[PDB]
Amino acid sequence: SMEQVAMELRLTELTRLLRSVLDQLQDKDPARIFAQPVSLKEVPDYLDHIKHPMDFATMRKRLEAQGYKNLHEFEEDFDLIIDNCMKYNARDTVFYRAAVRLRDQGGVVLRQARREVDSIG
Ligand SMILES: CS(=O)(=O)NC[C@@H]1CC(=O)N(C2CCCC2)C1
Repeated sequence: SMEQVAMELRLTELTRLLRSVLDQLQDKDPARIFAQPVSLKEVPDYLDHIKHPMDFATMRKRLEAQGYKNLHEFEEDFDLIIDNCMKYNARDTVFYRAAVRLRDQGGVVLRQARREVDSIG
C-alpha cells in the first residue's frame, strides 16, 4: 500500500537520524571501551551478573536492520551499555568512570535528538 511505503520512509528517516545520534554518542567513548560486546571468553561469569548485555556494535547491527521503531527503544539500549557497566565495575575503575562520562556527555546529544524526532515527526 502507499501507507506502508510512507511508514517505511519515516522509519528510514528515523534510522538516518539515529545513525547520526549513534555516531555522536560513540565519539564520547574515545577509549572504545563500549565498542564491542564484553568478551564472554575473557569474562566467563559476565552473564551471571548482567542479564542483558549491550554495546555499540550490537546497537549498530540492530540500527542498520531498521530495528529501532522509535527513539525510546534506541535510548533503552544506550542506557543498557552504561547501566551494565556501572553495576559490574566498581566506582574506582576506568570502566565505571568511562560510563559516567559517556552518560553525561551523551545526555546533551539525546536531549536534542528527542526534540528533532518530535519536530520532524
Ligand atoms: C574493550 S575492553 O575494555 O577490554 N572490554 C570492555 C568491557 C566493558 C566492561 O564492563 N568490562 C569489564 C572489565 C572487567 C570485566 C568486564 C570490560
